[PDB]
Amino acid sequence: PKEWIPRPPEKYALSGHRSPVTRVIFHPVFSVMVSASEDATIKVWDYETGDFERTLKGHTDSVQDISFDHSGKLLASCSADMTIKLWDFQGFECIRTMHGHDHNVSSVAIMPNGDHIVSASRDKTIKMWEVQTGYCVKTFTGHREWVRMVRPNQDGTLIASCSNDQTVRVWVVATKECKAELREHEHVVECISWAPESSYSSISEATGKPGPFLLSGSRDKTIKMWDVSTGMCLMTLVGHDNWVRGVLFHSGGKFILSCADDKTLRVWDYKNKRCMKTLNAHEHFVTSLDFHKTAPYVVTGSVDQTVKVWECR
Repeated sequence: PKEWIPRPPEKYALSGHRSPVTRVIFHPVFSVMVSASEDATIKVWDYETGDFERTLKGHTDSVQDISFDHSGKLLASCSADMTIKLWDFQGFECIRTMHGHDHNVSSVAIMPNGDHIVSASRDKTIKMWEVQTGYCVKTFTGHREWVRMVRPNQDGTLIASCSNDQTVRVWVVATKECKAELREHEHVVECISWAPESSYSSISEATGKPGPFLLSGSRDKTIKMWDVSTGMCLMTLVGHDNWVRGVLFHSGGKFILSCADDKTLRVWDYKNKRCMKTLNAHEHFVTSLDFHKTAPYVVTGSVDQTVKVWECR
């Protein structure tokens, strides 16, 4: 389970979206994954059987991001319609629509404890929302441009964000203080991902409580690994031929996976600071990926309007 990597050809290529797929995520428990699209819909699929299950309709523009709560009974989505929606993922109904952003909401995440949602917008702000009320309880200001992605760390004490202002910021959720401003990308930063604890010994081996550690992917075509405790870039992974769109760690901690506008899914052996495998994943940009925590599956989404399921071995 700590060594398996995606292998071509894809197990499934799933069609049905009428516009680019913007985001793909696995359910935390069920054999389903969820896609968001510029067609203003969210679709649910079984990644074991390839069966289409249902469409969640209600956004009036592009759905940009999606996030499950711990329980898997709530799904948050966000949209170019400038709203966040909370969905009952049992009854498949919109519970509430949250208003407050003044432009495109590019990113959403339900915080780990499940009591709050964090969002990031082209309006240059990050907002915190109460799940129960939909009330905006916090606005994090300081990015100089469009905030493209926001992600909490494992216990929800920190959020990381990235921006058209060419920076990654780390914020303390409780105080709103900016812990780190990471500036080494000289281009728009598209994506970020926190390192899991399973990676810490491998990151120690590669460099020779630690961290925490963060990945960023940029229009400069590189992935950077950061030590949030020192503000230092530990390594830069070179190999993508176009803008990096998604990054994450293998749940086993020993590999990084990424996807990009070069139509590839890549597996990085980061101890060797090298690209170990390139998959020709899609006929157009790969906008998004997810890695199942325990099952041998990766999912990708693309401008080619498909969701692909990759078996890992």
